[PDB]
Amino acid sequence: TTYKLILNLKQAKEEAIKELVDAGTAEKYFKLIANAKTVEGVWTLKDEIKTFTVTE
Repeated sequence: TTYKLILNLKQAKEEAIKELVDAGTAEKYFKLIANAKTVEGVWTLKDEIKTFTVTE
């Protein structure tokens, strides 16, 4: 996006936020991932939000 290419964890912070809002989750996740310095930590944690192992 934009002229230059921006790099930031934010992209991942939204990744979880989007998945979290779409399904019953725990805000603590988007806050935990957004705190991660590496995106791989946010995109992975967010993946857990999409599966959540079991449903309730």
